[PDB]
Amino acid sequence: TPELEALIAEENALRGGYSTPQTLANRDRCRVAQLALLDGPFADLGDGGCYGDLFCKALKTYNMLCFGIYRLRDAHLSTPSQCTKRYVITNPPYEFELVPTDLIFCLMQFD
Amino acid sequence: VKKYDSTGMFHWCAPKEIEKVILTRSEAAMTVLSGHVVVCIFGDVSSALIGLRNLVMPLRASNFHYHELKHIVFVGSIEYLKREWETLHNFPKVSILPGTPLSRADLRAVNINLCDMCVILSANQNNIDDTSLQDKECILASLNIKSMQFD
Amino acid sequence: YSAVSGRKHIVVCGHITLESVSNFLKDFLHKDRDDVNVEIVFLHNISPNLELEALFKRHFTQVEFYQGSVLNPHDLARVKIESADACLILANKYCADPDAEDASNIMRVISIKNYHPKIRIITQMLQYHNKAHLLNIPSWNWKEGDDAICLAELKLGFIAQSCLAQGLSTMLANLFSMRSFIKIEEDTWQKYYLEGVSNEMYTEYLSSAFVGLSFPTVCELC
Ligand SMILES: [Mg+2]
Repeated sequence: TPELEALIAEENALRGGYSTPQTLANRDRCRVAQLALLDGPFADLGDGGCYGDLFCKALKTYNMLCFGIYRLRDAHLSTPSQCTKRYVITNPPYEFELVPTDLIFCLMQFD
Repeated sequence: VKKYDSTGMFHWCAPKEIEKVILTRSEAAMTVLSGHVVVCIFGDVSSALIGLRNLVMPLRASNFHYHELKHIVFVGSIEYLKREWETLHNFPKVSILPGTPLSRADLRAVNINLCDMCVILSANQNNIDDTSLQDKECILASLNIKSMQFD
Repeated sequence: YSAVSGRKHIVVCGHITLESVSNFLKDFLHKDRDDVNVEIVFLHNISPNLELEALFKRHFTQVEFYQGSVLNPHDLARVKIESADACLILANKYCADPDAEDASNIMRVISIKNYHPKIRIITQMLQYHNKAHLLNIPSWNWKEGDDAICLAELKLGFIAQSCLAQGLSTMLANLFSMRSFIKIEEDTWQKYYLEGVSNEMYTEYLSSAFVGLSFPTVCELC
């Protein structure tokens, strides 16, 4: 933020301060986090496989923005294995199929 | 009490140890300096020694009333200044603040916006043979003061 | 150079070499962008070699070269910098000593700003503390477009963010390399990843219909 930009020019460091109600209002920023579909409110959709449905539901319910899938490498093979490497899929189309062993990036709210 | 010089040519005082004039950033804030002269140097250990006596001496001449003198404040590396401190100890009204001239906080700690002059010097200008990088420090430091903002 | 009415142009100077120029041009003139009509005018004080000359010949209609030094006001007038829309600077990432590179780049910035105080500059920096010096130049207005890219800061930040959630570094880094869609029919992991990588990021003003609505509502319905 510009306030940090200006202050960092003067001292090139940071100074401890005192909390004020207006200052504490700056602690409201969305952060990055990962979710698991194995359990939770979305465990029902883990096998359903409709990316869009989760997207609309998540945003309306918790104001969560989900924009990626971090899928197991060999989840698309009929034969089983035990490799636990995963790759990234960015902005999947609306009609995408899901599996319970999937992780999705999200943007948490604050508190 | 000895006030002038042996030859009756300059103001004189008893020698003083170096620690009695070193100031800190907070400490210099309380002191109010007006119409003074601030001098910035870029020396350090193992560098050519410019003779600062020739600079301070004309300021502290005779035919100047004691109240008419100009306060002098150095800004730079304390290691460099200690090498030539003995030559300048006899001169009155001299103060040293350790710091870097690029640090915009220091130039605010001393009231640079109320000054009569601001000298900038270099030390290792002969040592470096890189023409492009020669005088980078003095050029950059001068521009810094240009962009300063005051209330 | 001879300015052509009704057409912008930019000026590129710094560490000009074969691979750097090839990468920059390939990324710049990609088809996924909108229609573009900007000429690129390089500026260097070393005569190019045969490979580089061949590259310029290949991009004949939209690249021009001029030998000179960026520290000379005559050269700066030669490449017509007053009407130039922006000026770029490229840095040598694999240098032996980082500090010398930063000093050279700062000197270049000072010279350009001296010749003209309103141009827009984009640069690269190798260390964070050196970036602080650019805030002291009198005409470095970062509120408008004047951007310094600190490689070290961005790299460490990407890694640190990856600590919270893995894969974030890759997912972000693929949003800035303009790539066209690639289709592969055999079923492996690479297929979906290649479908994903084709995306990029764009900015645009909103339509008037969304003025009064709420942010989640407009994030939906789009
Ligand atoms: Mg042409």
